[PDB]
Formats: sequence, structure tokens, C-alpha cells
Amino acid sequence: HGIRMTRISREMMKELLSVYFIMGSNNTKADPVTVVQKALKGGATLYQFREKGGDALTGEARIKFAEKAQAACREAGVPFIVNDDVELALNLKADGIHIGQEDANAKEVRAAIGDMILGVAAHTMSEVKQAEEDGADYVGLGPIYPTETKKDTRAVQGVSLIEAVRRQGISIPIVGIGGITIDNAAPVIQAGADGVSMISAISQAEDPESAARKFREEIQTYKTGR
Ligand SMILES: Cc1ncsc1CCOP(=O)(O)O
Ligand SMILES: C=C1C=NC(C)=NC1=N
Ligand SMILES: [Mg+2]
Repeated sequence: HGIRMTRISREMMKELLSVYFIMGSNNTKADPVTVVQKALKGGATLYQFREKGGDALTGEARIKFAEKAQAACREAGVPFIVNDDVELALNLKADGIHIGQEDANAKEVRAAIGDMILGVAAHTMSEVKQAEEDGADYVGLGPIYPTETKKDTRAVQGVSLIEAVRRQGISIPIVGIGGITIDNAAPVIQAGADGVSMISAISQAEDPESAARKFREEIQTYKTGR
């Protein structure tokens, strides 16, 4: 994955969303970069650098951690997506940026990043359609299930929005997020999602590599079966 000179295709974007690992240093008790490396080795298809909050690294320390995580992704041949930080994404030549509703304006971000991958968090039909109109390459829908990893969370919606979006004929790449585990991932794909994203199921697993591998196998099976 080099410098993109064209918008990513729907097909490729959907493949990348399969097992979307998201992590910051405060999401694990182990060595951060090591966990990322293990998740990639196990089979994560996309990684999002999400380092924020009172327990996260800041300044130069955060930037250096970002560089190492990006290096790990490059070694695994997996794209590196930055959460919220547009400047960081541009400075590191990340493969993409993921933003939320409270964040900035998707239209503005799309203009600033050229043909880089753009993900937008959406919780309602209106937000999903607006994200598509603004030029997002994918939307993250959730919380699907209960989760404490992110406290300022919206109401749990199961796979309701995913189904609604598909029923309306919207084909934008979708990834589910929120309390997803190997045990409850299948229904997310069955509802019409193109993959699952998670933090704790992998970051806090006693065996992150095996957890990621189990996810990879499960998701592939269900994509073929739907
Ligand atoms: C970042 C985020 N956004 C909505 S729910 C959530 C947390 C995902 O963490 P976990 O996979 O551990 O529930
Ligand atoms: C809120 C989010 C929604 N979707 C994804 C993929 N990541 C997030 N951090
Ligand atoms: Mg955000």
C-alpha cells in the first residue's frame, strides 16, 4: 500500500475491513507495539492507531509510538489508519484517517487528505448518508454490543442500523464496532457488514495472535456464506 493516486475501490475497502484492529497504549497491559505485531501476524486486515484520553501517550512519545505501529503495519503489508489526527496522518503518510461526528467536517477532511482512506463513525441513517455524500470510503457503525472501552458511547443498536442501511440500497463499505468478540462477530457480517472492528477482544486477549487468527477465519467463512 503506497501513496494512492486514486480513491480506493469499494471491493478493496470491503476486503480491508474484514478484521479491523483498533488500539492505543492504554487498551492493553502488555507492550503496545508487541500486541499490534501479534494482531497483524494473526491476520488483522487493517489497523487503526487510536491514542487519546488521559491515560494515553502525548506529544513526541505518542508520535514515536505511531511510527513504530506504522512500521509494524508496513512489515505485515496492512494499511495504517490514524484516528482523529489529520495532521498526524498527513505527517506520517498514513494510509487513512478515521473521524467521528463530534470531530470535524468530513468534507473538509476529505479535501485535506486527497485520495487517502477516509472512515467516518455513524450512528443514524442521516449520518450514514451524509458520510457517503461527504466522500467517506467506509462508515463504522455501532455500538453493536455493550462496551466499556469507550465510555462516551451512543446507545447500543445491535445490527439494526446495518440492516436498515442495506435495505435502503446503500452499498457503502460498513464495519461494525462495539463489544465484538469471536463469539458474536458472525451476526454482524450476516446483517450486511463488510467486517468487524475491535479493541479489547484482541488487545486484552492472553493470546492476541490466536485471537486475530480466529477472527480472520470466522469472518472469511461468513463472508462466503452470505
Ligand atoms: C472506539 C469505539 N467506538 C464505539 S464503541 C468503541 C470501542 C470498541 O472497543 P471494544 O472492541 O473493546 O468494545
Ligand atoms: C467510532 C469508530 C467507528 N468505526 C471504527 C472503524 N472505528 C471507530 N473508532
Ligand atoms: Mg473521534
